Amino acid sequence: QLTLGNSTITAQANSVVAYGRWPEYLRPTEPEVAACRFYTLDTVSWTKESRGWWWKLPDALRDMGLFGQNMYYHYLGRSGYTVHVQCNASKFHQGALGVFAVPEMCLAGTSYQNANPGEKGGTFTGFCPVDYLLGNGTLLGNAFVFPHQIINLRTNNCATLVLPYVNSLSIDSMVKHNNWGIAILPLAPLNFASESSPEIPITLTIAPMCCEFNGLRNI
Amino acid sequence: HRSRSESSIESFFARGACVTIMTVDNPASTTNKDKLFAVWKITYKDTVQLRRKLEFFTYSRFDMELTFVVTANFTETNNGHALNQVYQIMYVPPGAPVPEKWDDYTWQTSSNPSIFYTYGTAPARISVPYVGISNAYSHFYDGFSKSLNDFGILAVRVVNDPNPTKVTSKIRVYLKPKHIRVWCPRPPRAVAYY
Amino acid sequence: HRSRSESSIESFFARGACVTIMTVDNPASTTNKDKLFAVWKITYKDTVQLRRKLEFFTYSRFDMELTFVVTANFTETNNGHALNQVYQIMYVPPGAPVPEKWDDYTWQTSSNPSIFYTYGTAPARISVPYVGISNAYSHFYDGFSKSLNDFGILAVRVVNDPNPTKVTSKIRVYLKPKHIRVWCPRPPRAVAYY
Amino acid sequence: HRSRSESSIESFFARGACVTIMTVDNPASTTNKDKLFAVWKITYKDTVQLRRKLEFFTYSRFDMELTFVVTANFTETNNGHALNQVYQIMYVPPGAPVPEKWDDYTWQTSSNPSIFYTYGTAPARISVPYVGISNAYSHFYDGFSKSLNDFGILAVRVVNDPNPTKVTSKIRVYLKPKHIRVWCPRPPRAVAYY
Amino acid sequence: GLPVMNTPGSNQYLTADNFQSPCALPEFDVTPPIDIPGEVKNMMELAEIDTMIPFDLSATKKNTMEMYRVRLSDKPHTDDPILCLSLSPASDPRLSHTMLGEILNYYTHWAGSLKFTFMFCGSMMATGKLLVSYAPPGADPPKKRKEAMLGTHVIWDIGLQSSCTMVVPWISNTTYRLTIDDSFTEGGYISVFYQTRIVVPLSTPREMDILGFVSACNDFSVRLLRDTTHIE
Amino acid sequence: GLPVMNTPGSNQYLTADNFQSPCALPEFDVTPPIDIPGEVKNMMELAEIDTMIPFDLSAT
Amino acid sequence: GLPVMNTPGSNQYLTADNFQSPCALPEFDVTPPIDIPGEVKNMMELAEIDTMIPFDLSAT
Repeated sequence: QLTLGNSTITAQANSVVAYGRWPEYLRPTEPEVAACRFYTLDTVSWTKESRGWWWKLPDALRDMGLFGQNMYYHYLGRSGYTVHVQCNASKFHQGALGVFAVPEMCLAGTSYQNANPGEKGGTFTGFCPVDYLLGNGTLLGNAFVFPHQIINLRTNNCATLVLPYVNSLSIDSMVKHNNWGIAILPLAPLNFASESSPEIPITLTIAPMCCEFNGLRNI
Repeated sequence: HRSRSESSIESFFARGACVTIMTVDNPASTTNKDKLFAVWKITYKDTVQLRRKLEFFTYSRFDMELTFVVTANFTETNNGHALNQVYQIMYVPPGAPVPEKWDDYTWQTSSNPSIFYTYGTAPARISVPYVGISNAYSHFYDGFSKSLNDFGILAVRVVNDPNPTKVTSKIRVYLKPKHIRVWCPRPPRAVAYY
Repeated sequence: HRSRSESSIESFFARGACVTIMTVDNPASTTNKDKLFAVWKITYKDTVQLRRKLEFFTYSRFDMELTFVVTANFTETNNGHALNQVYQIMYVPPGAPVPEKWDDYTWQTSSNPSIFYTYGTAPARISVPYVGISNAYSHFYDGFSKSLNDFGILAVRVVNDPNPTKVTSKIRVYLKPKHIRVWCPRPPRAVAYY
Repeated sequence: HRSRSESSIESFFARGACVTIMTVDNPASTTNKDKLFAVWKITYKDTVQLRRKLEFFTYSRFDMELTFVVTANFTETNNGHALNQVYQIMYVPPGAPVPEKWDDYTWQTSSNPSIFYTYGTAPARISVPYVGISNAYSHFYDGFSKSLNDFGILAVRVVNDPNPTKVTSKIRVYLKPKHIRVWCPRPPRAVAYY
Repeated sequence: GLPVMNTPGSNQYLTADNFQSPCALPEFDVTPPIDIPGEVKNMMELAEIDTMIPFDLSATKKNTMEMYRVRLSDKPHTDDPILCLSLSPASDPRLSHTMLGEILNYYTHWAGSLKFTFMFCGSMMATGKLLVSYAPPGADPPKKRKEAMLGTHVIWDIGLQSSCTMVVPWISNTTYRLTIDDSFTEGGYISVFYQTRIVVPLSTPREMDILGFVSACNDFSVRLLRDTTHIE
Repeated sequence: GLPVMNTPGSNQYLTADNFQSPCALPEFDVTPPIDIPGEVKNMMELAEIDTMIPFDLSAT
Repeated sequence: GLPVMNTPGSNQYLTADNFQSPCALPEFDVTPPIDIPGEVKNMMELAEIDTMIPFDLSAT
């Protein structure tokens, strides 16, 4: 049970701090608990046919209350994250997910309505980015260079990524530039014993860390 | 005992390689066509080797070391004995006006640095420092307006006056990125994508 | 952390820019017209950029760093193979006699410094020190006789003897004011006034 | 009192001697035949003197000091006044692709070092370090697959564009092995065996 | 005064020198670096990252996500390797795309120890054993379980372990072995054998998957850049 | 002796260098400065002066 | 500045000089020597070895 403000998720596969750098305050504001909640996005049902799901940050949290109303009513904004994927599955389900935190994730198969979906996330394909190349024109095998983790449904079912603020500028407008990108890809397709539940849910849980906004826009 | 100091960023990247072949020519005294001043916007996205080597990473900070190899040839059997051509090689920094004529003020403007090269001597050479607004170049941009980092432009012409020889010339530009740092490794793009 | 050491007087002003294009020519052996020695009185009031940058201030003390880029061309199809021209570039200090012939004594006089330039080598170069009667140049003078500061003159000719080629030449002069100080800022003149 | 420091390995071996004469030519504007880029695999087994001096020993570690003497001549009575040729002299290290065309990428590739030489200046010069997989060259190998040490290749061409002159050229290559060590002396081969 | 004599090798452009060049903008305050996370010092730091091996390059499975995983069925088990993999990176088609074939395709000489991690993407209930065998260079690819067991092997009990790691040691006469030489085809093999058929309870699916990851070890190294990336 | 090898980028005129140049009048006693009031060191010292804004640019 | 006057015997290739030359591969880790037995320092060390004399050079 976590302690971040109003929201608490029951979490029992250890944290994978991307690039070995913890998100730290710029050396602004200090939202404290204003936005540092655990915004549990909607769950996506992993099935035997699904090919992938791609979210983008902070675009995913563009409607999440205080964070959404702080990144949109400011001008400069920086914040790390603590993306946390959980795939609730029983002992009779087999599979493996790869969670990749793709900085500057340019899924060039690009209108702003196609590359910034938001809470819905997206879906790769075999807008239809190619899963085989991760949507980046590059073989999926190399994708493991990106700070990632593997959720194998016989050793663990949760994966935590601590994403720091990675951007060419020390602080950038959160409404235009998507620093990171979370791509979940089935490495080994789901399979299960007969009559078991045929679609296991996956829940992301983003917790903005060390968020700082500068500027303001009235209203 | 091995070293490992040959897979360093500077060792991997600090290799000169031709990035363009700018064609100019000294107009004939008949003035059939005016000077063909050659203008080329500095961009690494035309050489497969350098681009591919730079797409292993997201952000980079590399200082350029341009160098120019000048060659020329008469287009007619008659020699004409044109006295050694003098080439003006102007580096138009990022944002400055782009020359549009062989007699535009931009050639004479004070801001744009220029090199004067007499055909025959050792190759010209400059070193454009890290010229960028942000704190690191970006080869992949996930944002939208409201990548394509501007390094500047190179405009080359022949200062000499018209002579009835039609002396064509081709300046080869070699770019050696030095003092290069790179962050955020990425998967390498296939060689067919360029 | 920013610098502010790019808006300094020397950084703002110490930029070379062509101030004139002096035309000379080697007379043909037919002696149709004698040598066209080119004489130009050093003045910044012909370049818009330098003049405008200097009119932000009332008084200035700037040392000049003249440099000469020499180019030439045959005017006839026949080569004639004129051996490399030798140019005499004489700096007539302020007040000295102004040459009026291509064979006047002023070329041979001891006082006037001169440079001898073989067409092809690195550009000539001198550095006229702060040469003025007063203690600072004046771009705006409120007095009357009983501005127009005299920096000197530059006279260039071809030492070589007549040859039947009509080798025309155009010396471009680049002036880079160095060690420049400026006092008494003034409103900047519009760009249409020059 | 005598010295004996003239029969040292370096004194005995460190003598420059022509190892090849690579023939190239600037194609005529008629394009009768394309550029004759000259490619030569660095090997000492074509000079009797150096080979014989090296066969006194089994294993050797010698650094090369290649040097290039460039000469050219017009093949036709008409001068054509071709502007001074520019030669690209590329050292293709051991294992890299061997150029097969005068416009192949290998000329523009980043890995292969290259020298640009304007006909007339001081001779080009490089120094290929001890480039070998093993810890010493081997002139006699007693094993079998499943000698012929690879030192690299030298490929030379004329960067200049076609000109109707047919300017033939012959680059003489001089190799001076420096920092040379030798082990395991052997009987000297007769001078008829080569 | 101070006379100077120019030497051979002057007025030339050797594209390997570091002679100082004149700054084009000597009065420019460059934007300082801001210490972005994730800096790479040596390209070897990219090799060490465990990328994925495309085991199955079949005409149909290729170009998709089906290439990277090998199916461990529960039917024939004809005492032949599940997968045999050559230990010559940058030359093996199925091992020359894993960020070791992408860094060793820019160099000519390599000398280090690799590291293969096999992960088993099956159910917790599935139990059995596998046999990971390493035939050193100069040997032949073992083609039966007994011969592989007689060599240098590790028994991988998938029931109680999910990933098996094997560090191929660096054994070679020279200090650096050429990357792409077609003469040397005995660089050693790593093979996987069915020690015991898989046992699963109830209706648990028979078909399962195994993934491979190939990474460099901390003592890897390369030499003599090549850069053969042409386009035409 | 003391051999010297010229490098690429020689015999050129880069209009940004500060290589020393030979004085044309090396025997001249330049008039000394007399410390006139109102010296400007950086052009920013001209920006800081509060100038006036032309709010109404109407045609008349 | 620092003017330099070139001397006679410049721009020449005397095949006996040791003027430094630019390395073609300045980023190469050469394979170190491994101390093989049987190194020769001076060619005289080959003369001192007692070879054999062909006393009878008869045609047969």
